[PDB]
Order: sequence, then structure tokens, then C-alpha cells
Amino acid sequence: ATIGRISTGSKSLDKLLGGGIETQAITEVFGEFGSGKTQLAHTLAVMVQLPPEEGGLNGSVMWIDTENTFRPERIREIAQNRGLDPDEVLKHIAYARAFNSNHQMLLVQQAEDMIKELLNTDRPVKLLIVDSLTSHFRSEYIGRGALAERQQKLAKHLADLHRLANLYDIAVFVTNQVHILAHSATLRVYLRKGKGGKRIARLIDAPHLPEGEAVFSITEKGIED
Amino acid sequence: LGTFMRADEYLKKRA
Repeated sequence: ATIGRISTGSKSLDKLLGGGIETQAITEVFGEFGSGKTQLAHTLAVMVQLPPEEGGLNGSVMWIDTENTFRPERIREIAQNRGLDPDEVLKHIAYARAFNSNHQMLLVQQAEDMIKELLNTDRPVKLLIVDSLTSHFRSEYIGRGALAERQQKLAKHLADLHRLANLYDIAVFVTNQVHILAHSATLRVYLRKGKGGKRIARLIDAPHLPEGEAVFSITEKGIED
Repeated sequence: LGTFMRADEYLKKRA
């Protein structure tokens, strides 16, 4: 099946990404606090709902938080400022907070049920966000010999996410806060602050990257150049 | 809150 591509809101970042974030893939964005990760997640949750000539997939969204990150009013702001109905955009986002890493795993199973339900409607799920994907795994699996079990559990969780991406033609978008540990995303994007309030993105280990860095801002429209 | 909810309902719940 053809790969779909969701615009980030930034033409610079879209170009770096080859047109947008891909369905049938896990894209990981990582960086320090304040680097733009959560703002990119909120923007994507709006952009994916647009028609394709506006960079979207006419898609619904599922969002798993590990920390308290999701802000429905920020969604409303981004939508309103892009010419959309803010409250209609909220109706196409399903949100859950993971209590711990085991609950996080169950939530992915439940996500599959909604994905199946919507698959052959005109607003199938096209974006699954997992914010701070490793945060519970890092707090729970700690101490001597914890590395092996933590990374094994993570690998399984990531395999479950890859399966949903590939089986249902969804973009999976995950964030993490700052090797040598394993990583299993399709594409890894490093974000950092730049001058003038900008953010800078770089692809990590993607030799089929035409080399470069993207520059973008965080505004009332979410992410833009 | 133990499971998914639509974001419009979530906004209302948190208020």
C-alpha cells in the first residue's frame, strides 16, 4: 500500500522528512525539554485531519500520554488559527493516559480496536501518538540488571506499534527526552533550540537522507517555518 | 480515564 505523508506545518521540516511523517512507520522525535517535541505532536494531531492537498490524510488520531502533556485547548488554538472548527477537530482525537508501562501496553491493544472500527469509514485512524514513550519503562526498570528486561519490554512494545503502523497504514509518532541504548524507530529526528526562538531538526542515521537541517518556529498555528 | 476518551469529552472532564 502507498505510504501517506502528514505535513508537520513547516515546509522546512517537511522537506527534510521527504514530504511529511510517513504512515507504515514509527517516527521518533527526541530532544531536551523545550525542544519542540510536544508542540510537533499537537500540530500533527491537527494536520492529519486536513485533506491531502493541505498535507493531511482526512484522518482520526489516537494519543497515549505517559506524562500530563496533552492540551485540548492547544489543539483548539492550532485548529482555529489554520481555518478549522476547533471543536470538530477535538472530536477526532481519542486520548488516554498510561498509568504505568503495563497499562501503556494494554492501551496499545485497545487502540487496535478503535483502529479496526474506523478503518473503512471516511475518517480512519491515521496517526497514533505516544508521548515520552520510554518514561514509565525508565522509572520502573531501574537498577542492577534492569537494562536487559527494560530493553526487551521496550522492543516488544515497539514491535506492537510497528505492527499497527504496517497493518492499518498509520503513522506512529513517538517522543522521548534525551545510543548507547537500543532504538527501534523507523526514523529518528533530533530537535534542539536555535537562535531567534527557532527549533532545528536533524535526521539521525538516515543515509537515504539528503543531508541537511530544518528550521522552524512554534506559533499560534503550532509548528510553522 | 483508565481508557481512551474523545478529546472534547476530555476537555469537559478536566474542567
